[PDB]
Amino acid sequence: TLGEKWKSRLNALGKSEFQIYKKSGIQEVDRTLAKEGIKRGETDHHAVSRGSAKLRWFVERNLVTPEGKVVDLGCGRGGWSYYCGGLKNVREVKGLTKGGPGHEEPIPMSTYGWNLVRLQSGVDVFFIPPERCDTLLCDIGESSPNPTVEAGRTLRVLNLVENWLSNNTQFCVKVLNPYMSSVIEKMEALQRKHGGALVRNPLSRNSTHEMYWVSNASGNIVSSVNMISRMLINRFTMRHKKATYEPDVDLGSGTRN
Ligand SMILES: Nc1nc2c(ncn2[C@@H]2O[C@H](COP(=O)(O)OP(=O)(O)OP(=O)(O)OC[C@H]3O[C@@H](n4cnc5c(N)ncnc54)[C@H](O)[C@@H]3O)[C@@H](O)[C@H]2O)c(=O)[nH]1
Ligand SMILES: Nc1ncnc2c1ncn2[C@@H]1O[C@H](CSCC[C@H](N)C(=O)O)[C@@H](O)[C@H]1O
Repeated sequence: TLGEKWKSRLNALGKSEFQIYKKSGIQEVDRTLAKEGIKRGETDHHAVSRGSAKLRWFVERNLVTPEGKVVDLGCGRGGWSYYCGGLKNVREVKGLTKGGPGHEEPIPMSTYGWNLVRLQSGVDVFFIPPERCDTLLCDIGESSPNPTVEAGRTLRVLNLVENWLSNNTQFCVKVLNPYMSSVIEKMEALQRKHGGALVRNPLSRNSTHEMYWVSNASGNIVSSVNMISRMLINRFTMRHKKATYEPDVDLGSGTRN
């Protein structure tokens, strides 16, 4: 596959060359003031991570429409959860994450709809019984310099979320490594069963081939993955290039009824 060629070439990059490549021609969120505020103890207004902006991209394009009971698998600090908490048709958000030493803890916030949002750490999501939900979010996948390792990890995530999906559930699931043959095969089957397609978020860094399986989209799996491999290869050739920034999400404040 093209992605394997990309991955091989990425792994051959020198340290400085890699850091440069990672950010070339990508989108970034202006996070400085929000982070400074969070550290100050401020709980209104702020996204807890750059993950809120990342989910906003899919949502404002209608590729996923969170509504009702939202489950957020691998919530971390709660960026996706808090974001979803403020959305018109959302009634409940449950976010679950590892946390603990070495991993990001949920951050208590008072952004708009926070009372709708419950976050628990100390949770391995692979061992919890699926619950009924109207939207399933998952942002899980640990990168590896070996794409076969990433394939194994992606398949586990895919079989994970397959257990939480019913007939007309909204969804946005990170596909850590969408280009490996075993993952293509699984995604093809999952698309027959549940529709949606793989979409590339321009806030993703060049060092990752991640695409997101979103419910409200169409597209041949192979072609959509290949298009991104090509793009990522093309980006090796950019010289003295850097990210373009955008303002952060304002998540407001106060409770919802
Ligand atoms: N040529 C390079 N490639 C790198 C480097 N760091 C990461 N990568 C590649 O990007 C991929 C995404 O990296 P990400 O930004 O998600 O960082 P992670 O730490 O989660 O990736 P891991 O694969 O878990 O790597 C862990 C660490 O291992 C080191 N690493 C990983 N791959 C390399 C390579 N190839 N060469 C030198 N050093 C490497 C580097 O310090 C990483 O921080 C990764 O799988 C590698 O294929 C790097 O420093 N040089
Ligand atoms: N098996 C597992 N169970 C629960 N959490 C997991 C997990 N494997 C990885 N994770 C967690 O999932 C998180 C993904 S971080 C995702 C960012 C988040 N969407 C945001 O907006 O802030 C990581 O913090 C990691 O610790």
